[PDB]
Amino acid sequence: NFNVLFSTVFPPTSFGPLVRKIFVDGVPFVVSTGYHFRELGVVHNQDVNLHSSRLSFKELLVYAADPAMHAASGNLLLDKRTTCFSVAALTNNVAFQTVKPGNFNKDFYDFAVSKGFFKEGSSVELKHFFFAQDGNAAISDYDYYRYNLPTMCDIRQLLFVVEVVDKYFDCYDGGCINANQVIVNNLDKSAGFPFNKWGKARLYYDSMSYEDQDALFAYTKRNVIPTITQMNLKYAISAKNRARTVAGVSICSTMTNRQFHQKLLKSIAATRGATVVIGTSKFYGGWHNMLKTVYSDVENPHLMGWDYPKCDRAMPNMLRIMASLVLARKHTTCCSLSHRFYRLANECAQVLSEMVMCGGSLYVKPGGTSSGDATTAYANSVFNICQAVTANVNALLSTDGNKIADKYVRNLQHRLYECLYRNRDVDTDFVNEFYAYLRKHFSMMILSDDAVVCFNSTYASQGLVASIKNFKSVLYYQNNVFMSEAKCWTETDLTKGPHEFCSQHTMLVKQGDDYVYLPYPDPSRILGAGCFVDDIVKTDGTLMIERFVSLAIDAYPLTKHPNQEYADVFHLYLQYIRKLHDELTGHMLDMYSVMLTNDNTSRYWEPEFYEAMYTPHT
Amino acid sequence: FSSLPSYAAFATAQEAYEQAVANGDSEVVLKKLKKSLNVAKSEFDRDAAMQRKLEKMADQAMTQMYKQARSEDKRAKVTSAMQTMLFTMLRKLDNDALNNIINNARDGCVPLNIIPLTTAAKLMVVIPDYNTYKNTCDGTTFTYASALWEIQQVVDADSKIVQLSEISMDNSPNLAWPLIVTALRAN
Amino acid sequence: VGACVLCNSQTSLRCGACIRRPFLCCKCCYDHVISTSHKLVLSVNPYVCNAPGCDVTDVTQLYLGGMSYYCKSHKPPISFPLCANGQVFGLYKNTCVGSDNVTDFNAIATCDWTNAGDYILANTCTERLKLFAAETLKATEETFKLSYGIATVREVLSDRELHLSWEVGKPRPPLNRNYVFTGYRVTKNSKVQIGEYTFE
Amino acid sequence: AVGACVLCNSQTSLRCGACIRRPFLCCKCCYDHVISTSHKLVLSVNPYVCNAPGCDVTDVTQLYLGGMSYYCKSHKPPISFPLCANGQVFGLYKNTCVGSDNVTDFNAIATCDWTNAGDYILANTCTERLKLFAAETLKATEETFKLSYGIATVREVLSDRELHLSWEVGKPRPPLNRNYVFTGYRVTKNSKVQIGEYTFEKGAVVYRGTTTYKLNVGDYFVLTSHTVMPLSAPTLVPQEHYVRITGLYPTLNISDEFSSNVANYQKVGMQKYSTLQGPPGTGKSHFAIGLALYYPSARIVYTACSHAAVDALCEKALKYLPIDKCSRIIPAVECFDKFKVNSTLEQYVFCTVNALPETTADIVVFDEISMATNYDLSVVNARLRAKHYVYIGDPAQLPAPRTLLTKGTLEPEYFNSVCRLMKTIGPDMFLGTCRRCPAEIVDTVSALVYDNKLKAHKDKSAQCFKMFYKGVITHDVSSAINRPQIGVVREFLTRNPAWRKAVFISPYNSQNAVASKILGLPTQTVDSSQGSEYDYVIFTQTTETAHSCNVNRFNVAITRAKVGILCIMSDRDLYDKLQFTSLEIP
RNA sequence: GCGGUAGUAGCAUGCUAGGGAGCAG
RNA sequence: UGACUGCUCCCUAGCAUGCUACUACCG
Ligand SMILES: [Zn+2]
Ligand SMILES: [Zn+2]
Ligand SMILES: [Zn+2]
Ligand SMILES: [Zn+2]
Ligand SMILES: [Zn+2]
Repeated sequence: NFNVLFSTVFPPTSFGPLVRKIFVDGVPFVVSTGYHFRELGVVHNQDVNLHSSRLSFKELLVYAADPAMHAASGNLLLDKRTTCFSVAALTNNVAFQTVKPGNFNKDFYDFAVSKGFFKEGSSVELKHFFFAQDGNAAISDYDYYRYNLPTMCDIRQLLFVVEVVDKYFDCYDGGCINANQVIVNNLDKSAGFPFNKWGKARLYYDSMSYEDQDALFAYTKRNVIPTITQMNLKYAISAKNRARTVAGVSICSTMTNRQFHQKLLKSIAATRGATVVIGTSKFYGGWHNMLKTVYSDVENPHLMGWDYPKCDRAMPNMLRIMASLVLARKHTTCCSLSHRFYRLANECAQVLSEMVMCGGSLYVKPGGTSSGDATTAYANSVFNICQAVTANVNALLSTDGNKIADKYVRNLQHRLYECLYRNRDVDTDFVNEFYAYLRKHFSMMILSDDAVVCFNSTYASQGLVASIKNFKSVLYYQNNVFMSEAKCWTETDLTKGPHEFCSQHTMLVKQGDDYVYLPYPDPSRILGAGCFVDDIVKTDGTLMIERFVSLAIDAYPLTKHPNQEYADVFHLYLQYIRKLHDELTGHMLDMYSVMLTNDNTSRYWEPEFYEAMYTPHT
Repeated sequence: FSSLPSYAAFATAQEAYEQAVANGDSEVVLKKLKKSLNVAKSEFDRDAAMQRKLEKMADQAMTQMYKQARSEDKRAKVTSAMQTMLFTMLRKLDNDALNNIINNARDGCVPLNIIPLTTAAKLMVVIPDYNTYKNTCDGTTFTYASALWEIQQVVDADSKIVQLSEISMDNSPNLAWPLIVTALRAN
Repeated sequence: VGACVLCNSQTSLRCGACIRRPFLCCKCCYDHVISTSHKLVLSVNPYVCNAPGCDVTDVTQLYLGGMSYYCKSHKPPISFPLCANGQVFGLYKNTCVGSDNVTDFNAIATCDWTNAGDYILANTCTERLKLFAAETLKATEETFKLSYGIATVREVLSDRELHLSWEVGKPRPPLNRNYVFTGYRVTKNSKVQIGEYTFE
Repeated sequence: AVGACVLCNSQTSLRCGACIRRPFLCCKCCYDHVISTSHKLVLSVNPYVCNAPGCDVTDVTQLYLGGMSYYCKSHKPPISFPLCANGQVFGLYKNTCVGSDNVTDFNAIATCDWTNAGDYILANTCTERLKLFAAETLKATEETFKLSYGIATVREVLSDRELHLSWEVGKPRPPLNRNYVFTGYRVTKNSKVQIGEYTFEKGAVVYRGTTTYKLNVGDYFVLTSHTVMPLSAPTLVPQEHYVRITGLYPTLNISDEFSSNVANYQKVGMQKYSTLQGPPGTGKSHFAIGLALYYPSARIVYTACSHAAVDALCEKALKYLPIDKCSRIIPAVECFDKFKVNSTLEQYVFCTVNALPETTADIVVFDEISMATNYDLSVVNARLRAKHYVYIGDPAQLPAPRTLLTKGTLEPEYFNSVCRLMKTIGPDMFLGTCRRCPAEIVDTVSALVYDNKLKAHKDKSAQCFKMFYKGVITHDVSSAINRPQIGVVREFLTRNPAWRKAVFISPYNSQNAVASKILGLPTQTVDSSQGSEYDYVIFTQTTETAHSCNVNRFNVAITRAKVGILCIMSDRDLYDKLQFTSLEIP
């Protein structure tokens, strides 16, 4: 925290990797043997060999991923498009990227207009489209990092919010695992730079043995490996013209982060009925279970959401450090005390202060979160929990204690000030008391920065739990953004669920003999996904039926909506699926001389199949 | 399953069985043909049912080791490619200035963000618009980063050469305008 | 993926061992494949055993399995003879008429265009086979005229005189004005811009 | 991990682990080689051993295939599979293999641990791939044999030209001279650093080092070997006499200081490789130089088996021919530097087999083929590809350091590829043009070994003398001491004062070192002395062993001097044919 | 007449591998 | 040039387990 402030006085051309000349087989090299973090100060590497005869494999893999060699073999670059601090340029000419527009699906459009849709004055209309981008958009979108000031967070309340957050993250278990127990899905996706020039991640995951991966993991626990990171322009349907961007991390970072985090990361998405719901299926009657878990015991419930603006680009460094530190707190026995610090330094140098390669030339990334590693979806959740807790604390403190009626909350506030600005070490008794209070009056349900809160009303009305303005003030003074109160819903009733969570409106319906909650998406999104598609992916119906089955599955609850057209969407999808099937059979009958004899596929075009997915038995 | 040791025994057993069936001998002979053939099946109990699994296991092992050999060869190819890339791109270092400046450090440790700032022989400048071009790349030679650079080529987005005589106030809106100026270090 | 040249019915078979790979339907392709040395036939995918590390090439040696095509030396016990019932497996296995008169096609397709009988066979066929014959004439002329070496001029003398050599072991080409010689010069890697001459 | 096999060129994935070189073996021939030798070890993508925990059975038939691993009877599951079945080892590509009727020769090459003369007998009587395999096995076994000696630690230094030297414990001391060049290293605190290259001799250990260094405490010395990579290209391409001289330009202007070489040159323009049967010093240092101006349009390649014997090729190139079109590569050994180093593409290239890069040319010239083997020529022809080749030398000289020869000595034509084609395929060339030595040795060698191809050269000045002596032999470690010859050195130099301006010949140079304490005359070794000699020389036999008493060790030793040398054939090998002048021993 | 054992077949469940696709942050 | 996690559908393959049916052997 102190270093964050003290590092704003020093020139920006003195941070980053530290290089030194070493000799192999009589040949000079430049390698990174340390770093100079803005927060953690000088970190010196340990296992660097001043001399070496020949190098086998892992030394290649850690010498090629460094930015030192490429940077030293580059051309000095002065870029006047952005205020970001440039480093160098690898090739001779910068590369310009563009994003193609969408491809129409005229046949489905004609079938939709046949059934009397898209009339002037109707309620459901097209709003989501494949937006196409111009040329120099990648750099103009990377420029948005200019919204991340160096923020010095308050210390004496952070050192208590950390305790509360850690109390929240209690049930789960974590620890290091041997390199032969890791689990990876979709082993044929891209792997960073410059390893992408010779094959995807499967080739590196097969070329490397178990002892080699063990050595590479036990190596970074006592060293530092700065890396590079690529930037791409995504290709997906949206509702605002601003482009999206993803960042693929290098292979040597993921291949160690997996082994360091997998146990906890898999023990979180395997437990039902908690404050973090990553991994709870919204099918098979899971939405009702979640929404019943939320309404635990709150006395006079309301509902309260919020949404940070520029969540992944205004993240102050200190909060990300706290997130990583809390997520690496279960390592009580597996690793020593310096090992954890070196692992944290490696994480901070690989996914928080990397050398972004937006376009065709390197740059420095002042901060924020790179949404490509294996720990974003959980670090963001813990950051959200921290924000909520600190907002609540700030709300509870700043209230005239003369007018507090109860004799319990007043004493709690007294002891809160005592434990905040007077004590020096944690008091577990008071922390447990305050956490029980918080779960009694501020029950939360948290996904990766999208939240829903069922908070007491008669307390929040007199400022004992943060209503919304404490959230606004906390964001304003600790995130350098302004959460305008036009994107924050508030429901005064409970018989209808939260207004919007994960882009799914919630409806209370009567199925079977009782009432359950069903999520239904926005009809415009479904129609847009049906009408616009990348080429040959559908471009037509006959080849790829399995798109429409899943699309109809995701849009079944639309039948129960009291509005009319919202069920007509589902009926239109059903009829189109039937038409597609009975024309595919005709096509490969007429050109043939025979066709289908046994199908059993007649359950696709009738609701008996889709309805099964929203019943609680599986 | 066509040359097993019990196949000949089964063949002679069934030959005797059919010969005696054509003979129509005693009921004891009928039991003999119903039992010797029953044990002709009892030999094939394992003959035509165990090598059928043995061949499957052998094929599985053979394909698994085929895959292993392919992976092992790809490993060598990748190692060769990465080694040759390193030993080819290394020589761009221009070992004079770098070795001269490292010796000036306390124990040969300098921040990376300054090596291309002093020991790079080719500057590349990207300019968004004419008014910004006016300040930095003025004239045919300019100065930046405590040195003296000089212009040798000016291109635009479409990657075509444009001479400096055409960059005026009124001629600006007739160009693609991410101009890319490349310069060299003077002495 | 077009109508075949003898039956005008949809098909997906290309004679692989042939010269120009014409379109044939299942019946007429079977007729073409059973009476010549055409042992390679192509489709949306070629017909070789796709079990890991196979070595077979002949059509009749394969057998259909799952989403894979195997061979008698590599096939699992669930086999399916691709060549059976007088009709090789392929798309549109029903709408085919075929014809026993395929000896003309069988000869002309396998005809090396070396004798006068070959050109007479070209003169004795159907119109579509005439187009195929002309295409094969041009294909074989192309494959012939690059059966010599590359005329490497190594040194230079006075005009109308150079030091010309060739590549390794290839024979002597025709010298008359039938062939318009055209070389391409190299800087260090790529070939460009010598021009067109005529050697004598 | 996958390649072509030695005998069939079939593609398989097996390696016999009991051979020092581990060659790729074809399935059928792998079985053939594995049945009838001690080779019970076979390697593949996995090593075929029972990898059960705590098991050490290490055969091939002893194992059974079970599951994803291999096991013997002690650990096999009931569902198993015999690896050794159908008379064929179970490996990759079990259907693409032809085998070979020739497996006994492979057995003999593999089994014979390079101990006798029959070794090289087999090593030449085999196939081209088989013979290069034999060559690399010989290199590997010599590198594993010569490194079986101690580390020569020097703890104190008295002065130069001798050291207070010791070695490791138990390991014997290697023999004396320049076939035993030390290139030892030294520690500082952790690992080995520079010392220099030497050759240790008896004094007190005399070092005949080509380099210099201030030696100190603890400096140790070894005979450092390297990694001998396998040989890809065959030793020589198959020749065919051209119908026309292609790639080479028949030139019209000629310098005819070399009358008997242009006739060879035109026919070389027709044939790939041609070796000239040249007696010792028949102007052999002039042939490639004559070609250099006869055919000044071809990239002529100069090379010799030694960096010191390349003297003849590298001398006159800058005396007769132009200077710009020559280049020579020198690694970092001290050799001739009048050419330019690191100049790959040049019209004239001079180098030794050790440090030449891969390039392409038209004409190649090679010297000193007697001491060459198929490995050496294979390296050169794998380095450079050309259109014609020329070899200079003769089988009838002292061969390579065949240290593995312990029983009866090797035969001349049995040396390598070129020596046996000089006698059975026919001499591509032959010479009598030796303007170097008089009528004595010309007729001597003509009648003796050099197939009577030489004519009476010049004046027999009668300065060579031969005696009738007995002598006695003594041994110390690996050298010989001959005192009734070492005092008779002077008692023999007695009868005119002009003998001593000569050079001292002996097989074991310990006798020369002891005689230097009497005379101080220069010491000469006979192994590597070709081309470097003085007009008059002294030849003391010092021994009667076949190490000196072969057919051809003294053959070139007699022609060392111009017209006068000592010719004491006190050995009873080839004394009793020649007719010289003699006196009684005084 | 029952029990048990080994062969070939049809049926269900689960676990795993592999491919293709759709939504969410 | 194509990121990380998380749920869902479909097709195939293997394994196991279970159930079931049909010829043989044993008491
Ligand atoms: Zn740990
Ligand atoms: Zn047809
Ligand atoms: Zn096959
Ligand atoms: Zn062997
Ligand atoms: Zn065992």
